[PDB]
Amino acid sequence: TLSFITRWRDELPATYTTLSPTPLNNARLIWHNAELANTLGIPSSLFKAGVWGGETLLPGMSPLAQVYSGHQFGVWAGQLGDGRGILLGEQRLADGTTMDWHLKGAGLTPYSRMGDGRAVLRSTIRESLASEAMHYLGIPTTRALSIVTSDSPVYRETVEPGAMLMRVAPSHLRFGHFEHFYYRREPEKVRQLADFAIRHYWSHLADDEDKYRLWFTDVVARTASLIAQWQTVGFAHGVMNTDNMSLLGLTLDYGPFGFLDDYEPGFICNHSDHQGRYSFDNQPAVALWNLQRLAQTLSPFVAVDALNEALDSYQQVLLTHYGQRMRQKLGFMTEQKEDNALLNELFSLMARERSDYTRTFRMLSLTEQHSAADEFIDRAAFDDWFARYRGRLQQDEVSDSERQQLMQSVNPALVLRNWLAQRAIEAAEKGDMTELHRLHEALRNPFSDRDDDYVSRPPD
Ligand SMILES: Nc1ncnc2c1ncn2[C@@H]1O[C@H](COP(=O)(O)O)[C@@H](O)[C@H]1O
Ligand SMILES: [Mg+2]
Ligand SMILES: [Mg+2]
Repeated sequence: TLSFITRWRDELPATYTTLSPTPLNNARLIWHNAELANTLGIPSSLFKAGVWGGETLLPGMSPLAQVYSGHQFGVWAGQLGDGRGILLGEQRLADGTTMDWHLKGAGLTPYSRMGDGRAVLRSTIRESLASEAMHYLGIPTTRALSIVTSDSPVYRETVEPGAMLMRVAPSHLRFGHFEHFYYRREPEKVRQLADFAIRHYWSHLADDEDKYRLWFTDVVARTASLIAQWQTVGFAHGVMNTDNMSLLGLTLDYGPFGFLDDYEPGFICNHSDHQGRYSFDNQPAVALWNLQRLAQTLSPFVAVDALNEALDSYQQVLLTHYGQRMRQKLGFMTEQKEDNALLNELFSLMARERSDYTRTFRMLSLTEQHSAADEFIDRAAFDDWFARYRGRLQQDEVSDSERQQLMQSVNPALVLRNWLAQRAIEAAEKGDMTELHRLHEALRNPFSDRDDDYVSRPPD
């Protein structure tokens, strides 16, 4: 009843190795995304480890591990690849889409290098939670379909349970795919990848008419738009290597990510990021550097000037998405020239007071235009800003009522803070999945107001 195709396998030879998953010991399904499975047409009976732990294949699957390369922390790292995941197959849906089924943690691969080919329970739970949270925030992302755990030992800093995440995504094409064949001096493979991407994901681009220029221009636009969205909700990726940049502009590879709590422009959650290369505030600059590295691979067949003209549009596109989203976050229904100084004043104020990001904007969503109605060390400086802020809201013509309603639709009540995920991971390891299911449910309504500790500070 499910339709899989062998598109990547048939059309992109020599980009992969065919292999099957390596099952874990006593693997069992612990969580599956019931909403997504209905969207995908998956029979519910399939969840009663099977395919979710790589122990069986569904008809039409032809599993393979893709090769790719990357710049890691700004330095060429050579060949990477699907070192601990398997593309099981590509599913065609009724709307004409294809969805990759990628099993993360499926075992050793020719691209595992010196790693064990496994994932652990805590990292797969964090990835599932964050990817689902990002989707309900309206931010392009890979999706999480299932998690299996096992009694198989996997060693990181402690001994942990081996686990697998079934990831689904429209594509796993990364900037690092193009780099891989460019620095192998195989410029025709690079063009083949670009042609494959345009044929399946940009099919309105009529063949040859400025094909690659308009395509790359749009690739720049989607990555600028993704970063703008991260910035407004306080998402720090942590590992923006070129092999983790989705060509389509989806959030990809959830490792040492972090949703901002205290507002900290130079916030770093990657423990190995010594220089803060992937600090929250460098994400705009880093994404542009990643696009420049992609632009280098395309120069064999795209005029180097049209490449730089696409790269020059990055800042305006990022600024437009960012500015429009923040103005909704600030309740600015029109556009006054007081708006930039007002925001810059708030952020510099928020950074000196270490205000909680999500809470600051959610509380600001209760603002009444004519009312001046204590989380700051310098209340005098807030009332001064809050007054000049409120005077600008008066110009907006619009009511108190549904200015607050617009703000509550763009300022989340709940985000996935590190301590919420950790609580679900702890209970999960003890064999209690209630907190993991509870947290998943809450994250499907990030803009609803809450009674419980899902909107609170980390206890500390
Ligand atoms: N436990 C593991 N075993 C084998 N390969 C891994 C493991 N963890 C990560 N890798 C691979 O190492 C690379 C790290 O990429 P990054 O996400 O940029 O840090 C990717 O190619 C991964 O597939
Ligand atoms: Mg990765
Ligand atoms: Mg990773």
